[PDB]
Amino acid sequence: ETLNGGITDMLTELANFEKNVSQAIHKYNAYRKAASVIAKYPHKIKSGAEAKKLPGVGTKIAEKIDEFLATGKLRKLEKIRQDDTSSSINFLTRVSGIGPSAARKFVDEGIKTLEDLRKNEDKLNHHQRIGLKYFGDFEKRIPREEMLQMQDIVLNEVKKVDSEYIATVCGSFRRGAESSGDMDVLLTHPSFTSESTKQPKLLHQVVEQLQKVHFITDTLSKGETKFMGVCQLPSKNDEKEYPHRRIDIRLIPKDQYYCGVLYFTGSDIFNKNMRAHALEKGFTINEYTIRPLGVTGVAGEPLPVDSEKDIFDYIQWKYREPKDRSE
DNA sequence: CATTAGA
DNA sequence: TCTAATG
Ligand code: NA
Ligand code: NA
Repeated sequence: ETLNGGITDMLTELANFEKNVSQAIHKYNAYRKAASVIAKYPHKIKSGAEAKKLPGVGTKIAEKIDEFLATGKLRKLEKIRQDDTSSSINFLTRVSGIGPSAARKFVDEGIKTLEDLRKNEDKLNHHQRIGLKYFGDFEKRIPREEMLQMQDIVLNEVKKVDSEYIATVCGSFRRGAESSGDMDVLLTHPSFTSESTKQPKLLHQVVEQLQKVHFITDTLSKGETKFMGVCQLPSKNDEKEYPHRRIDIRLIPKDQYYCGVLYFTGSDIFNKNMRAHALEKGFTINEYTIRPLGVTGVAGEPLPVDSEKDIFDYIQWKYREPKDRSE
């Protein structure tokens, strides 16, 4: 956690560079299992060989550990951190819609900068176009203060369209967070569940509403279950407009909401830990269900859930308010 | 790990 | 169809 720091950090830098700049899934994959284990290791690694005794660590990485331990740096690291090509990939990548694949390509073509991106708006697809358009705003954190505003709006219309609609804003905003990155809304409806062959309009109806009134201003992607877009708060009485924020809505079979809701609310840890608990408690928990465990090794049988409570109950835990779903 | 664009 | 990018 801190005794192993630089090492895992150096090691993570390396991985990340392979995967992105190079097309080396493997090396990239090496660095991480490595960085995975060395971080688990309970003692101050004092040398290559020491590390080396580890699983997944070999000569490659050891050698790296020495140099790093020896001098507070790394050449390959100083070299990469320096390299424009590689620098470029890292950056181009920030653009929502641009991954590494594209980033490489853009680069090979000579698109390095934000501006170059503009001059060639044409090479970019719709997504990347919006991404490039809202680049600044995309990078800005969302104030809970605004979070509250947005949430207020979406609930309102939802209800308006159909009253049988259940929506929840999941994420850290759900967990009390002072700010959020983007907004996640989970949605379901009673008439849509595990079997009942869809009702795509169900999603659509609401997207429509939202735009109707001008909350949604762009659409990154719309499918019959998951809409991915851009939203914005009504720029009040002039002098101050809101930044364009990312928003995602997802339709869910009413019969899988809470787990899902459980799950998205997190935190990543609270999940795992809770998840790890249900195991002893004779169960299994995933993004959509909760199955009583059978002895034969495994087992099915989706238990019926009507609230976050049904879940907690099942594993005989304490209902944890989201506030404290911190871990 | 699942969904959507795209070509 | 496959392959990319988001979550
Ligand atoms: Na080894
Ligand atoms: Na990106």
